[PDB]
Amino acid sequence: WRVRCKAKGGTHLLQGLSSRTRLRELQGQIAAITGIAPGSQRILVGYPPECLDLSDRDITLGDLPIQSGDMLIVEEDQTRPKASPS
Repeated sequence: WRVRCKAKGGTHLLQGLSSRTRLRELQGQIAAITGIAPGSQRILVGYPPECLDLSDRDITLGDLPIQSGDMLIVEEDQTRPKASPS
């Protein structure tokens, strides 16, 4: 799943994502790609999102509205554990 992460600086193409990729794997890659900590980003999709609360950690993309090449709007709330430039 070559998912289109809409974030700061523009789109970011996240490969490696399988259908059964968990929350901590997904938002974990996002924290490495666009640098947005899992608490500063929310899972919003291109089609009208219901502002879904990810109330788990092992929860997969098959349960979540992540699709193959979908527009995931990764926001930046700014306030995140900033102690490193990388």
